[PDB]
Amino acid sequence: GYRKLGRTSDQRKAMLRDLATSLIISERIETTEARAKEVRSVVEKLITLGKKGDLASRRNAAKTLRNVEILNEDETTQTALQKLFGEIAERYTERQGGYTRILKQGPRRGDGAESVIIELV
Amino acid sequence: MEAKAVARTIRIAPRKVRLVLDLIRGKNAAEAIAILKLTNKASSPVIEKVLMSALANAEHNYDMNTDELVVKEAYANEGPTLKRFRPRAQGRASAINKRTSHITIVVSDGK
Amino acid sequence: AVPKRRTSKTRKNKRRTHFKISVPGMTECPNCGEYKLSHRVCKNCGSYNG
Amino acid sequence: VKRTYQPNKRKHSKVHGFRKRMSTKNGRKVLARRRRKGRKVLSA
RNA sequence: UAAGUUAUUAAGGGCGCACGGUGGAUGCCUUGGCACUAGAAGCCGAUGAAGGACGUUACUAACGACGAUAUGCUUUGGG
RNA sequence: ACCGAUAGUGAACCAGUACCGUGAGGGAAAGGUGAAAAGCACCCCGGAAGGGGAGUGAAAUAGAACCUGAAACCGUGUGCU
RNA sequence: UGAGUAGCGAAAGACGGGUGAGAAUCCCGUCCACCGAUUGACUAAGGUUUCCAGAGGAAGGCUCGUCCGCUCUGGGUUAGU
RNA sequence: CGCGAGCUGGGUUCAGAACGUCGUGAGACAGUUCGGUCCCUAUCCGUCGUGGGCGUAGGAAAUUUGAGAGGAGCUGUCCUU
RNA sequence: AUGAUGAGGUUAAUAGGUUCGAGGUGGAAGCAUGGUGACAUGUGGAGCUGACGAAUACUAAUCGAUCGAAGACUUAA
Repeated sequence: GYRKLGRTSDQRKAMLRDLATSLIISERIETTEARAKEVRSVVEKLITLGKKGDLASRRNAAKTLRNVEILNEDETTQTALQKLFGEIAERYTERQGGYTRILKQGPRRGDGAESVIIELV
Repeated sequence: MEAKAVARTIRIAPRKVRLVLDLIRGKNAAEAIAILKLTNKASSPVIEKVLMSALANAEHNYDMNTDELVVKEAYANEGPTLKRFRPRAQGRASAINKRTSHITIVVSDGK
Repeated sequence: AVPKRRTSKTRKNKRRTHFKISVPGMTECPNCGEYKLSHRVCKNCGSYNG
Repeated sequence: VKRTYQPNKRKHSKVHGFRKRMSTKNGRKVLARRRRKGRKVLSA
């Protein structure tokens, strides 16, 4: 991988799957600059798969994405995959890559570690 | 004249606070708020307090313009230390010094 | 190892020459007016405009 | 490691109590010599 | 132009001085002790001792006083 | 022609006490605002603590950490270098 | 002084939303991971009020803390077997 | 008899046990044999790498010369004459 | 190691994404077929693919700020 995140391989992969699911559930999250520099490249490729649409492209999405349900569909219950293949894909069906953007906030207290707001473009 | 504010017996070792104080010493006081507001260090908030108090002693109870104010003299002195213990191995014991500081800031108008 | 001889308080202050910390590298926000930290989002009021 | 003090109320009172000091000539000497010094706690 | 001479910088440090902080020496002081002198007196307890535990107050952790009559009761004197 | 708070009793102060030990036993440290609490109303900064004023006081650099306040040590500025 | 040096005591957290002067750490939630002849349930000794609620954040907590086995104020232990 | 704050602990000289032997004995060797905790976070000089300051009589970018200093330096065999 | 060194900061290919390849693996899922079943074959050198090459401003290198010279002295030309 590009940069080990101070974690181990299984632990880091779990970290990144969780961050990617949370990003496409909340559409913007505040994290650390390196975690964001990695979640960037993960969710880019997930939404590429979503834009493809085919069934194999769905089962490949379904391995690097967690199982949360979006209760707040106003009584509707989407899974994260249904979200990613309807809403996120249909939204970004025009642009050729570059689906997020990171914004530095400043030094978190307790670490001094920079905080970023990674969100969907 | 020359207004001053003091914070006596703050719970930070004084030579960690002197780091931050060596930045605002001599700056236009309109800058020093933002400088202390933007830096990583931890002694910055408890100095922002003292600075804003010494600047609120200029408008009130004297009559000065708080744009005309440079940080003439900032500094930090030692307070009373709290001597604690830390058990090392094999029955040994090592003393700890939870030190304090007195943060003094003096803002002026140059008149 | 142990120090063979205590450090004179001149040598202490010579060693502590470079222990200073640097400025934050800040700019004036063109919207907030107040100061921001370059390439960061204005804590005081609103957007980043970049 | 098992350390040397393993508390026990029954043993503590059986071997250092008041009634066990009041049973000897020397236990009585012990209590008198703690009263000469004026201790708060005589026995244990 | 060429050949020569010479500094100003002080990141810092040195000495002198001015001004501050910690710290509790010194100065003065006493509700405390030390060594004696003169005078008493030198035992208490089965009619429960010395010593304690537990309590007692309008609000009571503790100290002194007190004992279910308890932060005290009667009387004899002084004040 | 004794001590004067590291002295004098271990103990000037809730001391045979904190504390230490299974136990016998060992055992400290700790005084001082002012003549009088008059112990700082009210305003301002601050979440508070702490400050700056205004006050009390003869004195607040006498503000309960409260007589004087040394040295170590730590700082801020400058005259020569 | 050494020196802003060594150490911060085996290990998986993430994010959203709250609360708030201040949040990596406090509360909630979803996901993820760990134990599961035990990191679960009940008890003897021993500790002795640490148990609970509402407030607090000077000290303790190897950081932070709005939190706590900590500080304050109130409470809580029921037997013929 | 270079080098244990670079490494080892195999022998020799810690406590155990045994053989031969000397000693009445506790025990000892001319000896022999099985087993047997090797701690240290580098302050100064030194060394090896790397930055900052000022200087190099204006402020810069680039290319260089070389006073010096370091590196290398070994060797066989087969064919021809 | 950090600093430094280089490559860039939109008038821009510096990194990420995207579309192509390179190399690596070794024939993806679904479907149809044959087997009663484990399976096999075709669709099809397919599908996936971290670090390598190329193109593409989609995202982020925004806006700003600081430091930095005015050339001493003689003597000869």
